[PDB]
Amino acid sequence: EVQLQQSGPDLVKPGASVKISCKTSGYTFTEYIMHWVKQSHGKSLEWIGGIIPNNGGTSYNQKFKDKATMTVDKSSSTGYMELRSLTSEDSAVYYCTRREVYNYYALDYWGQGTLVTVSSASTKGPSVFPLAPCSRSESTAALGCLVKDYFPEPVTVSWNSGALTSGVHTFPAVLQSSGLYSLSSVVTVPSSNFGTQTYTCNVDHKPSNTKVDKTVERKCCVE
Amino acid sequence: DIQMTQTTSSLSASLGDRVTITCSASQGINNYLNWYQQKPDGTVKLLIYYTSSLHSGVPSRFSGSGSGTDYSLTISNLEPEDIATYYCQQYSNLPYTFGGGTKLEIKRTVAAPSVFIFPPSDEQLKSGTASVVCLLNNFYPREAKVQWKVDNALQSGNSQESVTEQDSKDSTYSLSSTLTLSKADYEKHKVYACEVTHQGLSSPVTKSFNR
Repeated sequence: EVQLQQSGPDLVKPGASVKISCKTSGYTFTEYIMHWVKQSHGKSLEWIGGIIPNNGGTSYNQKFKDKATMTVDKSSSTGYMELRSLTSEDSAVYYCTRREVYNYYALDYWGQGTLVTVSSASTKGPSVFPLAPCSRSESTAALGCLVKDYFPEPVTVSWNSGALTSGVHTFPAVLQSSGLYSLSSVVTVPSSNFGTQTYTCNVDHKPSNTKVDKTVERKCCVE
Repeated sequence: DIQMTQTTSSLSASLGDRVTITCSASQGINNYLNWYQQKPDGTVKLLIYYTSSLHSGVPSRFSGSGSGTDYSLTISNLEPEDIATYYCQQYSNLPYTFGGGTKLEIKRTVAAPSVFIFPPSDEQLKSGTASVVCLLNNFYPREAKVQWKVDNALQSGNSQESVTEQDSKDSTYSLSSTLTLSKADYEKHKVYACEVTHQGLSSPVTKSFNR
């Protein structure tokens, strides 16, 4: 299987530089051109540039000639894009892509994207609180985790280390007046199945190196 | 450069309908036009290359058409997994440029939300803030009114809503409303109620707890 595996989210200061990696597997690295794409806020797509891994030759969008530098490491089958003199205009998701030739050129495989946030504000890890009802007998039960007061985006949330996926909703983050983010992740279960498991949310915030497990206590018993 | 224009950036369509997404170039691009699908999780896939060639693994309900400046992506019969933003991209000249995208809003049958209310945890309360959460699960359409009542006093200005992207299997939304109070304000009141109005509900549903 072809995979383009990008490096994690990064918070970086205005004026600094950041280097994003694209580790490729499942094909001969030197045989395909790699292209980079920026997606901002508005979800507008821009072509930044591309590199011939075989010889290191590059093509840049002139909008990015003073912003971006593309390189490869042939020995580790990895492309890199370094962005310099960062401003808040550089806050975006960055994709690496492979070009296929079918002179019919298309970007046939895409990395998962890397969210870069350019800010003077310091990182803060989330606090993770249980969402549990005050009490029970409906056809479904809900519980969740409140992932509060973090900066920057993003956080990832799983349930039961990825074993529970059905009926999970992880809300988009909202920016609070404090300038910190918050979201909830919830899961619903048919009432008849509720007792068949424990419910633990797994929260990852890479910019703060925060990893938290929170078991949401079901309260099954009565005296 | 060449500007790619997707004039319609939000497009409504019903399950099983034919859907057409349009793209126009500022000058002729000689069929050097590709279409991409971006799912709500940010993953991007190639659908169509050189105007009309289906990428292997793409369902035959997708086709591409056009020439010169004017190009279309057509979904013959819309499926729930097609919820996404669709982008055109020219490679006639450098720099490669992309349309602004077209996001689908899938129309399905009305479904009321199931409603849940969650109190704040002691773990949060001890640090001086209370978050109370109301969940509206798996509903359509998106329009919903969520009113907080504290001891039967209507609240204003102290809640924030978030909404999921439409589900890839059932085309529903889910919504949270979070009421944020100081610990002191939270402990001043007994009854916390979330009142939900929606097209699928014959009268509003209230979920509440007593502190």
